Formats: sequence, C-alpha cells, structure tokens
Amino acid sequence: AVSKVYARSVYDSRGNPTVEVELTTEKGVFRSIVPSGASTGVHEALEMRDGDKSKWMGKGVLHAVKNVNDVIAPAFVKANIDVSDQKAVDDFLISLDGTANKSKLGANAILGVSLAASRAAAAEKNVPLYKHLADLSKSKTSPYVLPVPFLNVLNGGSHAGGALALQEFMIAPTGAKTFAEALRIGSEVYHNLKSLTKKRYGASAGNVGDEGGVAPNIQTAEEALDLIVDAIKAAGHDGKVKIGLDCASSEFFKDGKYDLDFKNPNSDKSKWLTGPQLADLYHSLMKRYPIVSIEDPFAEDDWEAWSHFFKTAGIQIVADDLTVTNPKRIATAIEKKAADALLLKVNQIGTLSESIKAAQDSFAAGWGVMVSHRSGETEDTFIADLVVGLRTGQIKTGAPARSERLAKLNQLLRIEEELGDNAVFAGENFHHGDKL
Amino acid sequence: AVSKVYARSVYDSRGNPTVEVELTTEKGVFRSIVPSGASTGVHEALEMRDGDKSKWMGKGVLHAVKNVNDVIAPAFVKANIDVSDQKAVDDFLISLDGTANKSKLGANAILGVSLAASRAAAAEKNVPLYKHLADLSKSKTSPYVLPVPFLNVLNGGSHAGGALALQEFMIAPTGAKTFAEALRIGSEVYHNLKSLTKKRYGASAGNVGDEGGVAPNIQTAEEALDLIVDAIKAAGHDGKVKIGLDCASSEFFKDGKYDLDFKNPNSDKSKWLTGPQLADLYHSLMKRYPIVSIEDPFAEDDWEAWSHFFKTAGIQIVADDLTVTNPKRIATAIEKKAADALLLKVNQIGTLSESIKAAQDSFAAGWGVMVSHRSGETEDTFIADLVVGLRTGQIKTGAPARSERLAKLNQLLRIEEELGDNAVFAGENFHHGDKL
Repeated sequence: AVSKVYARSVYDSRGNPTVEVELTTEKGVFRSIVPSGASTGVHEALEMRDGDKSKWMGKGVLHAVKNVNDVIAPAFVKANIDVSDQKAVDDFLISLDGTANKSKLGANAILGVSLAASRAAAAEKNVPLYKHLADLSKSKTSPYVLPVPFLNVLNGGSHAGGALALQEFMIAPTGAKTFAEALRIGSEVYHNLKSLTKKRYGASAGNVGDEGGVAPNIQTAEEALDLIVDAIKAAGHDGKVKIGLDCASSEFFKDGKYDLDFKNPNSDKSKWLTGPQLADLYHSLMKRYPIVSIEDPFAEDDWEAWSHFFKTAGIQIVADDLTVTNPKRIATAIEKKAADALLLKVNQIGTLSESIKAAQDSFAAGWGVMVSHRSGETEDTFIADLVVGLRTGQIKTGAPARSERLAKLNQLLRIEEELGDNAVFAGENFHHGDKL
Repeated sequence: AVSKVYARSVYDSRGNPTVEVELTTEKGVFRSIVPSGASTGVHEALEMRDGDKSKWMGKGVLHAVKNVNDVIAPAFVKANIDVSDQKAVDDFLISLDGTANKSKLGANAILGVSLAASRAAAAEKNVPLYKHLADLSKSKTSPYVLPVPFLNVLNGGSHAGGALALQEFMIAPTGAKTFAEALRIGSEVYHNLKSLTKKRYGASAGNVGDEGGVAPNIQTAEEALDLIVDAIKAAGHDGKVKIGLDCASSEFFKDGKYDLDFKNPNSDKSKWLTGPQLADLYHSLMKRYPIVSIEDPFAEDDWEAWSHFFKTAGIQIVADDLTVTNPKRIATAIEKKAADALLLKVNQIGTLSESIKAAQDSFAAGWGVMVSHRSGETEDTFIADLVVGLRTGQIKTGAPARSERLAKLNQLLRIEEELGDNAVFAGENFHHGDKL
C-alpha cells in the first residue's frame, strides 16, 4: 500500500527544473521524472511553472511540487488505492484536479504520480515494467515487439540558422534484424554524418541541438537530405536505413500559406505555397529519397491539406501538433482521414491511463503509434518500457547522443537481451508493429 | 555472495559503445556503466577496443565484454570474495590481469566489476553508497560535504573554431549556501550565457559541445572571459560565482614553446611563449577576472613551468594530464611543488581502491581533489556518491545540460536533501573540503 508520496525539483536535459516524484509502498520507493511539457494550453494538459522571474528564469515547479506534497499525497494515502488498478489511480488524480487540462494541480504534478504507481504495480506484481504495461493495455505478449528507433541526426527550422524550414531529419534502420543491430547501424551513420558535417560546414557544425542532431546552416531540404544519403552510403548501410521527417509545418504557416523561407526575413509572399503546392514539394522529395514517415506535413488546423495529401501519400503520416495526444482531436483526425499514425506524448495528456487509451483508439482505427520523447528529457527511461508494452514498433527518442536519449536506447538493449526468443524487431513492419 | 558477474555493451553520451557490468548477490543485481577512457596508454590504465573498423568505427568493447563474461566472472565467483572488502576485490582483479596498465583484460572490463561490487557492498551493509565510500576511504562523516560544482559553460581549444586556445571555461557558485542553491544559480548564469551567445554569435552559437558548453567562434581568452562575466552580471549573481579554467596546454605546446594561435595554421613562431611568458599571460587574466582554479596551465612533462608558476600562483592549480591519476606521477608532482589539486578520473587508473588511494595521498600532502567526469559519460551517477564519500568539496561534471551531466547533479540534490543537517556545502572552502 502507498505509505508516502513525495515530490522534489530536479533538472531536465536543458537545465530547466522538473518534477521527480517518489512513491513508497511495502516493496520500496518507486520514482518518476517528468519531461518538460507546455505550461500554456492548446488542447493539452498544462504544466505548471512558478513564473517567478527571479528564479530559474521563471520556470521553477515549486508550486507543482507543493501540489504533490501538500494536496495529492495526503489525499492519495488516505484513499488507499490499489496501484495495480491504474485507471483507479488516474481517475483518482483527475477527480482531485477537476479541470480538463490539469490546470488546477498541474499535469506535471499529476503525471509524476501516475507513472510512479505503474512502477509500484509492476514491483508488486513482480513483473518487469514493460510486462505490466502490456497487461494494462491488453497488448499481445507473444512475442513482444522491439521498435525501430527514429533517430534525429539533423535539425533545421526553429532550430538553426540557414534557410531550412523543415524541423527534423530522422534515420530509421528498418533493415536490421535486431534492436541491437539497428542501434549499432544508426550510430555509425550518425558518426559518419558528423564527420561529413564538420568537413563541409566547419567545426561549429559539429555541435548538437537539444535532442542530439547537428544543426549546420543548410539552405534546402534537398541539401540536408543529400547529406544524410551520403552518410548512409559512407557507413555502408545503403538500403537498410530510411528517413523520417518532422516538418513542424505550424511554424511556417501564415495566411493560409506556407513560407519555406520563414527565416527570410524578407520572404517573398509570391513564393509561399498553398496546401496543394506543398503536397507537390513533398511528392518530389518522396520520389528522390527513401522517406517512409512524414510528421506534421501541414499546420495543426489545416484539415483539408491533410486529407488531400493523405489521399496519395502512400507512406506513414504522423499527427503530432494536429492531435496533441488529445482523443477528441484523434477522433476528428480519424473521421477526416487526415493521417495514419499518432505521435504519443504521455505528458501532453498527463496520465498513463489516458495515454494508453489514446493509443488503443488509434490502433482500433488502423493507425500506428510512435512513442516520443520531449525536448526537455530526463534520465528516466519509462518511454523504453512503454513502447515495448504498447507494442507499437516505433519510438522517436533522439539522436544516439546525450544520455537523456541513450538512457532509453540502452534500456531497449537490456529488454531485448532479456526477452530471448520472445522478442521480434518490428523492422519494416514498424507502422503496424501492434498486429505482428 | 556473488553468484553472477555479467557484462553487456551499451552506449555512452557520444554514441560510442561502453561496458555495463551486472553483479548478482543475494540482495539483487548491482550495475555499473564505465565512462569512455583511453585505449592507447600514457601512464594510464588502458581501455580495450575491438579495433574492427566494420563495427562502431572500430570502437566495440565486445572483447572487453568477453573478458568479463569469459575470464573474470568464472574466476570471481569461485574466489568467493567479500564485496565489503574492496581492496580484496581490486587486488583480485589486478592479480587476474597481471599488467601494469590493465592492458591484459582492459581497464574497462575491470573498473565495471570494481564499481558494481561497492554498490553490492553498500546494499549488504544496508547504507547509502556515499556512506560506504566514506567508510572505504576513512573520510570524516560528520557532517558530510556537498561540493561546489565546476560547471562547463564554454569551450575553445580542440573543441571549436575561432582562434581560442584555452579549452574549458567553468563557473563555480562558491557563494551559495546550499548545493540546491549553487545548482540553481549555476543554471541561471548558464541560461543567460546561452542567450548572450545566440545574440552575439548567431543561432549556431547556441549548440552544445560534448559536456554541455557552447562553442562559439571566439578569438581570445579575454573575449570568452568577458562574455561569462556579462552572463554572471545579467543573472544577477555578481560576486557569488567564480571562474575555473582548464587550459589543456599539452595541446598547444610545441618546441618547448606554447602557441596560443595553434589553429593558426600559419602561426607566427615569433609569437609562441615560453613557460615564464605564459605564467605572465595567466597572471594578467587572474588580475582581471574572478579565476579561482587553473587546470593544466603547462604541458604534461613541463615540470619547471609548473613549479615556477606555482610559486606565485596563489589560486588552486589542478594537475590533470600531468598526473593522469597515477600515484608515481602524483608523488613527483608533490615532490616538485608543481600544483596543489588533483583531477581524479577513476577510469584513468581502473579500480575504486587505487582511485581512493590516489585521493588519500593527495590529501596527505595538503592537495585538494576535484572528482571528474569523462567526455563520454553515461547515465551512471557513481561520481555523485564518490565526491561526497571522498569529502573533496569540488566536482567537475559538465554544464547543467545533457542528462549524462545532470544525472550526477540530480543525485547530489537527492543526497543533500537526505542528509538534513548532517551536510554542509563546501562553499569557499572547496579547495580543502576534506578538512572542514
């Protein structure tokens, strides 16, 4: 039984405060660390920041920590909840908060307790976390599926100088036969990309962005794409490795048009593109490069560009900003045949029960699910166990650099090794790893 | 009793393979992850890499993993060693290897087992690791000392474009009264430095180097120093925060002279400096900026420049490359009054017993000890517990960015919170935190 709920402030991969919760039970102390989320709300669970400019640039989570310590803890202990009953845990928490975006208590206070309890339930059930997660979500367990990691190697957009508008360029070793093998291949291409970058753009080009990719001053998508294809060729893994794009198109959508030179700052409106001209530029790229996934190709409310595009896409289309892990937003998205894969960010919704629910509805409509990291990650490896229990077949967790990224990839190495013949790598079936 | 010793390959913060060892005992599985070290040996324990160019760019540790699995494990189990008896563990391991630089078995195979056993001993003794470490080293335990963290904020040297020869610029919040307070202050200066950098050098200037600092194209030490002082001023922590320098002077020493424009590549030999002219440039910087620590100010065998300088330094002088955590090298260094602080890199020597021994001899000569991270770190937080048990008062573990760095700073937050009034922050007494 839960005898104590405690929260403290710790730092995230960007040096910003975040919430760490500790749950005590007769089996020990279970901990969770929350990735840094949004504190101003779309259709998303809100994260609560002190706003005190004289401290941490106004990003303490001292309140959020007080909410755990002062409100949840007391109530939760007395509630005598069975941690095994996750829905009960979550329902408890949501009822305590009483708002729709966890703005009363803060999504950060709530999620920390929600995740610590699944750790506590797995201990108690005496099963590895991934297996407990498979039980909560009613996933097939024979065998388990190891995901194709979508490794960030290069960034543009709001992440760099240069005129490159698309935000992330990812590589996906679909051709490997094991997770260990895909991770080794992925690191060699990455290491090769770094060499070429330092070579063609200079030593400063070697520095990494928040998630581990390089961010040289590149001018076009083709330029960036060409560099990655060269790196694939040089690591000698030509044909085994694919590309994934995160366009973050919400960033350059203005006036019902898309500005590919949004860092302009003298961008010719004669040159902005409509949904359909943009669809045309992606078709082009798609014919020339091994792209198998495009994330947020159109803006978060540009429903008709999604649908139109989606009709002839023929590759995996991931909704991230369009759906914001919101089931009302997921249902429309499905209804409209806007995409076929959901980017799941557990902290965009704030609770493990609602995260699982959002994956299940996706799966029921034939969508795939890409589990994802946040910009501000921690040393917590929870998403490694979740992507395995959800059986999704694909995770987006950073470049094979910075341990907030590698902690998760190391954890999948370990689970893989532990499952023996009870594990299969999703490979080329990443889209539908759930149906393998 | 140790019932099983197992090793696997996992990745380090740079995406390169490294060794993870698991030790099983009747209390559970204790794990350790080794930072990436040297595989070609100075006067240092050698790290063993497969050299197979067709795999991980020739950096697998598959052999090293075989050494654990195939040689140590079998032998160690049968030896029936008491993990509590650390010296016995280490002596066991060294005897198994039989070379002076752990080149038989690989320092990476050996250290992993050496550290897993101290974890196992602490479990068994039912004490926190830091307390077990305090027992092995016979450190005062009342109260414990929390260190001043030396945070890397900016890099030059072999780490950047620009003509700046000095390698690392660190900030040290000596004026804080708690570790939690020093870490918050340190992050605000850091965040402020990032803003200024992006401002004055452009968006690419915002990308971080291996350890978390920025690496803009700076021309001189003064330029870099001025930027940090501005950042200190803007975070509003003027006077509470000091600067630490790592010159890595071995990198620009040529012909018995020091080339401050070593990226030249047309560097005027008319302009190289002798020991004594270099001593003069540091004296200058020291008068103008709040510098309290200089690391490797002269080259690793330039004994007379060290001594001369050391005579009038009046600040902490850290030997890193000069001593390479080697006690024969430490004794000369002491004998010669070359410096007064040792940079301790547990993996430069390969064993916890020898690491502690090297700190004790330093302390006996009145030197201070700065515990340090490696370029290629992991998610393992062992150095957080070590700096507390050794009672050194100062640790060098990266910028407050990248979780291979923050994992250790988060761990010190936790220990601090746990010690209650039994902990003091070394503050301004960082040099001698051992004597507090």
